[PDB]
Amino acid sequence: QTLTLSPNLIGFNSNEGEKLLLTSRSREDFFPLSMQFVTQVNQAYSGVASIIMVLNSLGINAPETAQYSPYRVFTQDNFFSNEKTKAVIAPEVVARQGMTLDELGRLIASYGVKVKVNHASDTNIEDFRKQVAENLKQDGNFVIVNYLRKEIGQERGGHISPLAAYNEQTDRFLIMDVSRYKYPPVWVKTTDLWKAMNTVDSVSQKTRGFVFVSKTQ
Amino acid sequence: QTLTLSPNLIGFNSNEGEKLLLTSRSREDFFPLSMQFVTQVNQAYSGVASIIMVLNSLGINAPETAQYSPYRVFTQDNFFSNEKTKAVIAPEVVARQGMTLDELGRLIASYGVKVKVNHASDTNIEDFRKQVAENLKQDGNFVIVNYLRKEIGQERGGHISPLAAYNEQTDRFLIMDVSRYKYPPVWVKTTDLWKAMNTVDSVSQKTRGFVFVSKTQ
Ligand SMILES: N[C@@H](CCC(=O)N[C@@H](CS)C(=O)NCC(=O)O)C(=O)O
Ligand SMILES: N[C@@H](CCC(=O)N[C@@H](CS)C(=O)NCC(=O)O)C(=O)O
Ligand SMILES: [Ca+2]
Ligand SMILES: [Ca+2]
Ligand SMILES: [Ca+2]
Ligand SMILES: [Ca+2]
Repeated sequence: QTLTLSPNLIGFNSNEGEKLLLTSRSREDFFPLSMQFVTQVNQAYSGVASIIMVLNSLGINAPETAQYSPYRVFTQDNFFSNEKTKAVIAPEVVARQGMTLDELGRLIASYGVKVKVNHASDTNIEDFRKQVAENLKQDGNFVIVNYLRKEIGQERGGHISPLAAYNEQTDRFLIMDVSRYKYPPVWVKTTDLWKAMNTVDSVSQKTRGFVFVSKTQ
Repeated sequence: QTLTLSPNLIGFNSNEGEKLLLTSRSREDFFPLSMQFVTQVNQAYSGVASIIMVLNSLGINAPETAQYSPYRVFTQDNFFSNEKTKAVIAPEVVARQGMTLDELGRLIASYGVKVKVNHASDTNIEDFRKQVAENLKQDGNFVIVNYLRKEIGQERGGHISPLAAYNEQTDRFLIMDVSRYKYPPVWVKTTDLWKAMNTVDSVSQKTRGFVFVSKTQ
């Protein structure tokens, strides 16, 4: 039960979508993110799924729980075991209204990793293409985006999901969509994704945007 | 945050493992499996995680539950919502002792899908390489392997995980290891994987092996 993609998007679930990855020259992040790819456990945890993909990909030290002990890994359930994390915003609130861009950043920063929040309002499409594309060539850092689905031709509201690769020939980014029951990963034209982050989240009264994540040293 | 690999195995989490994928001509399965890649929810559910990766990739009509409704998708928690699945072996039993190859086959078949169970004792490495390598070239069917982790230099017992791709130059198979907190995906020599399948499961007193899955056309 997958939803159908608007003509403007190229699904990863297609030959075209696979070739956009095999031809892309900015994709170093796809392999680790794919290894950690996860379904948001409820329809408002897209930010939590996205964070744990990134933190697990960065290999930073993970929570110690009964679940997988002795093994340690970020999961959507144990992400909030960090008291500074709940302090930002409680899990039962995220389970209702999700998380804003600034909150996403603080929730990542609660685990001591380096974050840079970019509101669409404080930048422009060129430095986003330039900077994001650069990140996608490098290990040890990642990109998460927060965007209004409606503006790239999907249903519907604000979403969060990491990016895995950029296709230089088509000017499209690959979104590793954590709503896996709903949409496959899609290749979205920078034009559409920009429009999509350049939207005001009523919750924050601030624009959506994108966040760079890396380790502090 | 995983265990270190034995030298005989090339992790997907390396340059070597990444290009073993890019230079394989038997990999059509990797893309849809990668999109469904999950962590087994407890340390005995590797069979259940493997099945749902395959059923979700096959676009088998999925359970209808509250969790993701209106969207329909296989999860480890809703796989046993089908009464004939539970009849094969109860979730509470799988959660303790996992599943044998034979039970793996019957659990898949309980969803009306076409399954061919191959115990190692009734075939041989050469027809395993040939038939799996060709399944990895075709859409609409998938391969799950059951194997003793020791025989490939991993810790430790019988495991289950789907196969994504076969790299002809090296004669290695990519295991999409659902124990994601413990090991990354690994490229394992065909000979090594045969050794591991050709072992007797004390639970079944039968050899381990591999399973082909497809839609009932
Ligand atoms: N207020 C943020 C919320 C971002 C967010 O967390 N969205 C959640 C729902 S509140 C999600 O998981 N959505 C899945 C989807 O859009 O399909 C926004 O509008 O951008
Ligand atoms: N009895 C089967 C069990 C296969 C199985 O279900 N393994 C479970 C444990 S009982 C598992 O999830 N193992 C994870 C791992 O070995 O990494 C065998 O030995 O092959
Ligand atoms: Ca790398
Ligand atoms: Ca990067
Ligand atoms: Ca295909
Ligand atoms: Ca196949």
